[PDB]
Amino acid sequence: NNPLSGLTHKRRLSALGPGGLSRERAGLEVRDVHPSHYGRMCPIETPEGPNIGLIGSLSVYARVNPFGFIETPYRKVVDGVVSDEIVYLTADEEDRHVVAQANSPIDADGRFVEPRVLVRRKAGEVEYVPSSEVDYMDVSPRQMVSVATAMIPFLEHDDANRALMGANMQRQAVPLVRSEAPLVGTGMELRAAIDAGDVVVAEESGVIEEVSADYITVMHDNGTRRTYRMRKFARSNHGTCANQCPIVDAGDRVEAGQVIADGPCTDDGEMALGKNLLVAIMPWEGHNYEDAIILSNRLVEEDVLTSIHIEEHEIDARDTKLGAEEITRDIPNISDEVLADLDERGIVRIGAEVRDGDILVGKVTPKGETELTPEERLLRAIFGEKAREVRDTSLKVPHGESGKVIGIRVFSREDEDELPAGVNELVRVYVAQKRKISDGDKLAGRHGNKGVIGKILPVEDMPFLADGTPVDIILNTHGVPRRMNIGQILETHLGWCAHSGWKVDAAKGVPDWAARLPDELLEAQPNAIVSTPVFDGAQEAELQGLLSCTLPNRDGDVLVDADGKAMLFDGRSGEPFPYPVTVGYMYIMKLHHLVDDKIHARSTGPYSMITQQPLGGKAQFGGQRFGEMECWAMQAYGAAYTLQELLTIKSDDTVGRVKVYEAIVKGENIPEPGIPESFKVLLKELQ
Amino acid sequence: LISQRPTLSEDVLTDNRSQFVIEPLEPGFGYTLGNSLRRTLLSSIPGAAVTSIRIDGVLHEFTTVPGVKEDVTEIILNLKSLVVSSEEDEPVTMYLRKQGPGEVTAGDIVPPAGVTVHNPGMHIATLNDKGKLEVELVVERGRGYVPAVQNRASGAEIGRIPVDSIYSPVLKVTYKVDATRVEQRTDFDKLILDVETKNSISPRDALASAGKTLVELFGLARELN
Amino acid sequence: MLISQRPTLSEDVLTDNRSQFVIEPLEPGFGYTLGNSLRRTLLSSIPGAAVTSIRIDGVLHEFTTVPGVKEDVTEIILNLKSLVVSSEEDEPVTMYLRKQGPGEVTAGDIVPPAGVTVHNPGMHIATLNDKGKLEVELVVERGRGYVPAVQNRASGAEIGRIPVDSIYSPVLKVTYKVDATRVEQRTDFDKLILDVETKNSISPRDALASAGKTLVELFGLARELNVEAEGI
Amino acid sequence: QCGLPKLMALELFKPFVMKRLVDLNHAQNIKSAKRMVERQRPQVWDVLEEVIAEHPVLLNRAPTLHRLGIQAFEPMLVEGKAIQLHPLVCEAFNADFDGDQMAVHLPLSAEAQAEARILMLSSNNILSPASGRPLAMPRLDMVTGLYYLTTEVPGDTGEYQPASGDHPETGVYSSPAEAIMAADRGVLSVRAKIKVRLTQLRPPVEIEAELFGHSGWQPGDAWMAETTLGRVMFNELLPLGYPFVNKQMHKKVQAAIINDLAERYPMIVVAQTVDKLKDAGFYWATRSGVTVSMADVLVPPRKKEILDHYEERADKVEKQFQRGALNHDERNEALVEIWKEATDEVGQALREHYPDDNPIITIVDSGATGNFTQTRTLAGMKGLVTNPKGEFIPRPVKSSFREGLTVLEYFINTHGARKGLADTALRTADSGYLTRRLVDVSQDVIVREHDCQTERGIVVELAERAPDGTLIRDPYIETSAYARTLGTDAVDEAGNVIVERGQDLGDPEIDALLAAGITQVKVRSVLTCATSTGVCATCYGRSMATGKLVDIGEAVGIVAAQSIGEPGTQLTGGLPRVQELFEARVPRGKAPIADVTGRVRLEDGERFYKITIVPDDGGEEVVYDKISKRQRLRVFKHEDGSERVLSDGDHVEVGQQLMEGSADPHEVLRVQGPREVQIHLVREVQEVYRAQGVSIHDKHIEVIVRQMLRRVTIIDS
Amino acid sequence: SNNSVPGAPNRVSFAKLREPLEV
Amino acid sequence: WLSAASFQETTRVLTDAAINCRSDKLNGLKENVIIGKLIPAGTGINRYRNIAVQPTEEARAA
Amino acid sequence: GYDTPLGITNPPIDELLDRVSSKYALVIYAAKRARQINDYYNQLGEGILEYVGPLVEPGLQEKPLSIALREIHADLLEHTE
Ligand SMILES: [Zn+2]
Repeated sequence: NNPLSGLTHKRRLSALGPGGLSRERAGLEVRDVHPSHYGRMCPIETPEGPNIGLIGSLSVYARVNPFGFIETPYRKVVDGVVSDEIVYLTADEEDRHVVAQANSPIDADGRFVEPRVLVRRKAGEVEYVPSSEVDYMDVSPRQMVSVATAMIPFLEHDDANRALMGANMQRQAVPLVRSEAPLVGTGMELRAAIDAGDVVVAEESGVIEEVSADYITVMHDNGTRRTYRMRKFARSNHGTCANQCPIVDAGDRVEAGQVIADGPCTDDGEMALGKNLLVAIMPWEGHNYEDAIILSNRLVEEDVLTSIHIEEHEIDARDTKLGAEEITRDIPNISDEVLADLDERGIVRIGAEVRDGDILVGKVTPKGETELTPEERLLRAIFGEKAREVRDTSLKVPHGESGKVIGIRVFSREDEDELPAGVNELVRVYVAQKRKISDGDKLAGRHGNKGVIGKILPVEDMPFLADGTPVDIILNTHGVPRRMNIGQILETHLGWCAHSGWKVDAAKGVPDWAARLPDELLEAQPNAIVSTPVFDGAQEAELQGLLSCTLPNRDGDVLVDADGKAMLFDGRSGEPFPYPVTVGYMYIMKLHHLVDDKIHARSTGPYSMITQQPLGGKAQFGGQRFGEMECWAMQAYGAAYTLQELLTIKSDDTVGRVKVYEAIVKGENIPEPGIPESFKVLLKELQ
Repeated sequence: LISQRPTLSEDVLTDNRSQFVIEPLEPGFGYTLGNSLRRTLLSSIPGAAVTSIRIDGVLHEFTTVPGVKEDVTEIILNLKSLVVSSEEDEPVTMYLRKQGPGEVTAGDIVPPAGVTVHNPGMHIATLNDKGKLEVELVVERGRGYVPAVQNRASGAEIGRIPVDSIYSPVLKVTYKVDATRVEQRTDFDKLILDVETKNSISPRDALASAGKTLVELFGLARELN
Repeated sequence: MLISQRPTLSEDVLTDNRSQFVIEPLEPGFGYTLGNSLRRTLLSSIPGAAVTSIRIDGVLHEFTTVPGVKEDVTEIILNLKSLVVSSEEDEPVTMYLRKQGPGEVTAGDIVPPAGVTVHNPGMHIATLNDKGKLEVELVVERGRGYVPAVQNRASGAEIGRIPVDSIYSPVLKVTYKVDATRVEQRTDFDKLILDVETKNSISPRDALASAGKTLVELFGLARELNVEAEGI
Repeated sequence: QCGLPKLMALELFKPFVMKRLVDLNHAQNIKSAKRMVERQRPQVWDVLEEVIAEHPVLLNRAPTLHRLGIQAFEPMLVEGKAIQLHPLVCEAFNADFDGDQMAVHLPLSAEAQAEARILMLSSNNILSPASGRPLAMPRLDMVTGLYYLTTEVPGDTGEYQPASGDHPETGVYSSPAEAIMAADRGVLSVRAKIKVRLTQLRPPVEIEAELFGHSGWQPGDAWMAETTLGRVMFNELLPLGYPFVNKQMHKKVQAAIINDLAERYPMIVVAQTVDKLKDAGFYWATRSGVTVSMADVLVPPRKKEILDHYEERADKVEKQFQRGALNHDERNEALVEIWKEATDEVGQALREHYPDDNPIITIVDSGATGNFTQTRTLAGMKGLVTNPKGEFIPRPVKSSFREGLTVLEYFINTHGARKGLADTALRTADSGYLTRRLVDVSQDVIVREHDCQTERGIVVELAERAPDGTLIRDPYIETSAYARTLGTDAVDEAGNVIVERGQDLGDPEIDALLAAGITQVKVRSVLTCATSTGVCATCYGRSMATGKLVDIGEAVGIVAAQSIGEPGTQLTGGLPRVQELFEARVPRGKAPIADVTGRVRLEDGERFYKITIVPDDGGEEVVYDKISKRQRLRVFKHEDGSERVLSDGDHVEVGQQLMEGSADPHEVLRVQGPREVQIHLVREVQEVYRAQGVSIHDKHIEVIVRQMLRRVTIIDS
Repeated sequence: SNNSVPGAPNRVSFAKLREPLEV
Repeated sequence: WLSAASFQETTRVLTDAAINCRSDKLNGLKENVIIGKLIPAGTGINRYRNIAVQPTEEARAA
Repeated sequence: GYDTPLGITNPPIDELLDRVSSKYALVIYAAKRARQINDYYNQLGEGILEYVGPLVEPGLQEKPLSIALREIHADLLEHTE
């Protein structure tokens, strides 16, 4: 789906499969967190479905020894003295010592400030212990979390329930057309994007000889040239668009190991899983009811949440019993208008936009004469069309698919390409669609705050600030203090400080809230990028002070208050909102749960040959399953006729479904239900 | 206490930003007037934009042109920033031919009679020695925002690449009112509208278009039943 | 721009002084642009006359109870505030209301000077106790909207005169909502519904027409700047 | 109504659309009409609107726990590709808007359309079929918005002022429209206490009596009210003919109002009224200023001092463990009590430090959503967290989520978080299994008779009697007494009967017996209903969803099974206890019972426990043998002292529980009779469901218990 | 500064704890 | 036996059903659900099912 | 004593339950009458003994279910249980 998803999938630790355990033989003790998983397996990143606890993610600094156990690094503390010597310990090796927490107050020489420090001990015991007892200590505060888990800013303010969902939904992000790096970061974005392997890093130092949208040539210092080719508009495993774009220009000195080009979900070498959106926290006319999300139409007009999606369609021409399937433009009883987008071979042409039902590959299959319906033979007689022994089996666009044809690949046995025995031709057509954000598309943040798009108002209906700039997204207030994910709030504050910038009062010394802050943080320009590492980073005392010294706009007045709120105007009436509202910038991701894929409907269609019931899934054009529990609802209502209708004529009944269609197209009444075919099958099986 | 006919006065801040003070207005009336004007401005102000384009070497958005640094999608995104005004109100065609090396900007476009580009310095593409860019750009004139017209709906053939058109010439509109809440016989609200356009039209022209809109629209209540 | 035609105004008369107007159909989303504007124009910009201040004989420093009548002071003020009156004088006009003997006072027992007109003579004002007498002076002024009480604090003379809320506006209560109608394909066109309840000074029709005229002048102030084209 | 996409409706109504396309001559024949629909010709969008006119559809969201999980709606063609659902039916579907999908089913036959129009329409199913209390009501934003305007604010602008000095009374408006204009200009606040002359709202029955009384208030008559403008705007929605309520609209207040509307006023009025409430609540929730910021998250003022006091105590207990004076198993319990006291002190600091203007407190106080425990974890402290073992960790998470947890604190919190997520799937699995068992055991229980005419019933404890006198309402009235029907006339001390036999116990008809002094009623029950197979409607009672007598033919058994199985997701006793009860198992408690009434003979020791009973009439001594690990239940002795620990000499009755636990339901039958064991099972299950905040009427439990005693064994052929 | 090793954009870290070992 | 074979212990029920040669009277919700008949509940009982509707003698002259 | 029923809620569900014994009987009444009306609409041009037409004045393109429900509300039909 995105580079982070691939990195995480490569760092998986699965307890399932041969040699491990069966899912039915797994109690609640194999799945829960073990105290030896510290710094080795993440206690956060794990699916919440039936594979919870059975699949973990390797910790960041963790590694594997040639025996098979997972080692984690620690700084060796001799006698209360922090040393730069680092040693990797296994699980049982860690228990033979006691290790101090990473966030320990340490002297510049290395001595612990407090005699008693928080120390972990065998059997998962946390307690205060003397400074002369600490043998080792953690490398980084984020030593326990995974790569995706370490990408959640202000993670220490989110409960594990929603943090798990944030980490798992970051993997579900969709690569947008253009990507923006988040204002509020953690530092992990860069290394995540680089180690994921979807960017283009320079192997050797040199200068850029020739840069194009197709390739980048690097002239090394010794004299050799290395050319990196860009992967442009390639279909991923899940239909997402993997598109790389050059970053450097002509004649740029680039060092070794530097990102010269970045691919999907990447901006200047950092994970760009979403966009920075102006968010206001307030209920708005009920359109944001319990996590429903209102969006500004700007995001539609400016392709902010627009993504490219590529689908692969495929069809083959084989050898049949009465001849051979041939791919041809000549299709029986089809106008020259439907075949207008086809070339002389019967293949859709490159660049032609195709809706659902359009022909992509025209294939005809010879059908025997002894296979004809009596009505069909009469109809062939009353139209005088002889020599139509072939029937239409062309490749058509499925329901819900629409886009531009971007590529065609043809393999022919005659062309010397090797096909499976019995095939004479094979055609793959790639169709690309440009999906804007729509009503119902599932958005989410990094703190497990998911929601579908409930309404996309016009840009003038949006609650706009004092200088007319309308907000981009309206998040409901009610769905905030329940989930215990205050990070999205804190981010929203820091985000705004990143959008405007700040200037700390240098006169009369450095204030008492910014004494711990680095000197680089005292001054910030608009649209500045910041890092909040997990279990470290910004404290509330510093964020509260940053809110007080926010940079003014171009007109010179400050929009938000020191409380982090600003006065909004109701764009529908004009009256200002009676109270200030928390307004900031939040990083919102477009998850791969779009209504363009999740919508489905069926009048009639294919039925499973054995049970004579409609197919399943959207891909097979099937219907919804009125399960066992739903019939109980029908019976509790007392709606007998509705239930009988669902069970026979609408589904199973062999002749009831046809006469129902006839009764509808004739205007007649619905006929009487018959006997289900599945019951006949049950009797014939009991026999 | 009795009426005085309101007055509209214009102040200019830049060549594409103007404030408009309306006073005197009844107490509580300025906010709604400012909002109605802002809503008509941000939505229904006539302007020209590019409907579709046509690059010689490409047949769709998802490809690259030899020699240029940006793919066709990035070039279309750059062209979305173009501001242009048309006098014809009918489909007309701009042309652009440029041979690398060098940067193709908006000034490299040759507009026909009636239409003209209002920011000739906008970056469009970067071309090296092997780069050649030849683009046609169909400009029409509407209002608001229209999505890219489908090829099945139009008569355009395969080579044409439709683009989303943003016809609105205004950029940012706001307002603030001053309320005279001194307890006395005379209370009035002063409205201050703030309009910023995109060099396609001047702010007072957009305000006049919105004013004609709202005059004609509110004329529906004056007619009796 | 482009043509936007077929927006019509229809009226359904609930009572003789209350009507619902429908502007239908409007483009998305002009129903909200001209909804609150029309409501506030009705409620705050229609010329009408109302009582500004009163003065009751026998009430000087108390303002608690009026001897000889069942109603106290504020209860008299209330039903005097709802007295409908149209004045063509454009200036403050003093009327006197006096009645003696047991019985009931009405707004028809008032004597209106030339130019003003009381439209509800049957409105109850007070009940006169046995051997009861009531003298009261009303001031009527022209204005628009609703001016608060104690805004006429300086107009009242220092002699048992009390200022009151002046309901100048002829309309009493206006609400509005926006629904969805559709001609052609898209089903998001605006339909504006206005519910206006007014006094018997003017019908809702003329109130809406006056609001329309005033708004046309207001936005013609901006129309006069350039006279640029725009789709009708 | 419901909003379904146009592209969905075109395929769902495809044959009807083809029919109308060939009728209006947009297509020549049906063959080309199908191609027209498949190609989506522009005429189909005009035809489809005519097609779906008043043709109901069925919306469903899995899991379908109860019958309201599938509801009928009137489709409205909306653009986009998402289904638009009404905000009030979200409670019935248990559907949040975080990626949920719903299924749409189209009834074809006329009978199916009628069943959807009358039986399954969402407007005809406002009440829960399990409890009778409404479900389509203000829930989150709506109740907060209604709570906003119905708040009386003292220092609010435009408030009433008594006449003092030269100025008269300030803040008295002649009309609510005048108050609206005053709030429009900026003088009056919608939440300020003022006096208004109302003319279209019935005054409360308290004051309507003193004003009129002889005749009901008439639309047009005026009266004074000391309320806020917002409260008048709220009462304008009930509307006319309903007594004015000057209360603050909490969720409980609104729920009581809607219940009273469902009892008295008809169904269509209830639906339209709750729609009005939805719209107004949304409007005023937009303008209630409800917002969450870091500033609104106020931290306790004495955080450090409280935590330092309890850290001192914890260090003293740790030093009492250093000298070995405390067992290791006792040190953890002592520290647990220490930190449980500390968390209470922190939460109490939060309550008084937080103002009532703070939105975090407003949201929770409205009752819309969230607990104060969540706010305490938000601002105060998380507290003792649980490891995957089960017991609390001897060290709590002192930091709050506003302050920021440390590395080890987060790591220890995950111990409980992950297992709480893990056991949920297994608990829901066992819950659904029990639900389907209850479904199959009572699937054929139908109302087939109007009245079985049996005067048998059961005695219900209406109200407990206080020791000083007067009356005390019983907690079991809602689940065991309401919605019942009488089988015996209620007789007070006077000869007059208050309520006739066979009258549905309404809300005022319970106060009629409450104010009459009688505290016990004999009601018709589905247990005593004597019929061949199904049960009669008169013994069943009032249908909770319909609000009236159950119609003949309603599958009450499936309704009862779903009513029990839906809250099964919220259990710990617990769910295995409910399974022990419904499966007639020999329980874990295995509590003894008194087979014969008489005199207790407690021969207790330390090696074991033995108790004999001397029969009060004839017989011989009955001896038992029990382990000393149990303890005797404080039996309500004949002394009228309920806390009488069973010592020798007490006078216990037949079938009386001896020691604590759970008496074997198999033995209660062979002691007291089939009539009493059913009551035991009913209220024993009701205790498990009441100790969790779930109110299930005893009717549904009795329906299940009736099917367990339908069979007898054969001793002699 | 944060991650000043490959030449990446300068993201400013709110870090009080130094990094003894790189990822 | 058909309502029981679809609940639990399908084989254990079918064996004893074949041995005792039990015949199931198809009068139950689960059974009628399986075979496609109207369930004997609500609008499916014979009281509401077999109902005739006719205009009350009066009719329009047209 | 209520707002005008709009859409599928007309005729009101409260007044319709007065001319009927229960919720389940109204379904059968309305459904069989709707089948009668539909058969009249489909047997008006051909066949004698066509079912009795719509008793009330029907709206343009009104569903037979709605017509039957309206005429049930108008006390123009009988029943036989
Ligand atoms: Zn009975």
